[PDB]
Amino acid sequence: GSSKEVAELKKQVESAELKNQRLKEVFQTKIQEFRKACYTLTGYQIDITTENQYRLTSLYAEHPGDCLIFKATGSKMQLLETEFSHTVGELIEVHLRRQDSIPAFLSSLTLELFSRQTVA
Amino acid sequence: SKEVAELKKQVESAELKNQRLKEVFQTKIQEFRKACYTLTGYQIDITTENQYRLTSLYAEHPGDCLIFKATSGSKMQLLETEFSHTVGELIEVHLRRQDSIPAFLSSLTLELFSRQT
Repeated sequence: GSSKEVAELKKQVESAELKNQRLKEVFQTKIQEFRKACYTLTGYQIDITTENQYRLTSLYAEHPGDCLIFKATGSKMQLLETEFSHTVGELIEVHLRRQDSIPAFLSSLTLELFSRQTVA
Repeated sequence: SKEVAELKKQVESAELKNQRLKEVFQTKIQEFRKACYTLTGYQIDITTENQYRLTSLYAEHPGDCLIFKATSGSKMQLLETEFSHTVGELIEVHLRRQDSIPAFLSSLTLELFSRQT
């Protein structure tokens, strides 16, 4: 049959599902806006990995795929090793380990990469 | 009659999900902002008229902040605050001469860190 009630319920379902999709979109948009502002201003694109780590990529990265990974231990972060991080052992020692400051470390790294970016 | 029951169930399930998603999206957005702060040393507030207020982890005085404005946005301009008026040299070196906000904010983070260090 062609129940009017059934047809209207289908429309209620469609509307409810669309509403949830809109909610997801607003969330994604908010995160992306924040990410874009952080990337533009600080020079780091901050992504969330499949394993709930944070993947940082520099605006001035030398090569495709160069990144740092940090994992929360949320107020505290620990660096995980990457191809790229093994190449910046000294910045890590000086700033991340010895000064005990992630911001000093990332700040120093941004300045070093920026310097490398303009070599010619 | 079965179908009526099923669709009703689907409506209720989607509404429940709506309420629960609102909750977890809200907390996640806050967690992301806080992570950016913990890592970069800047707390970013998104404000009206396409502006971003940034506060350093190493700010010396409550209220010290920087305000940036997007021309749309991609291109950012530093607006003036009482605090920006105290870092003229950093502005000159990294914004005027290098045109790099990331170099500016990175250098500022190291300067403020040195002031407590």
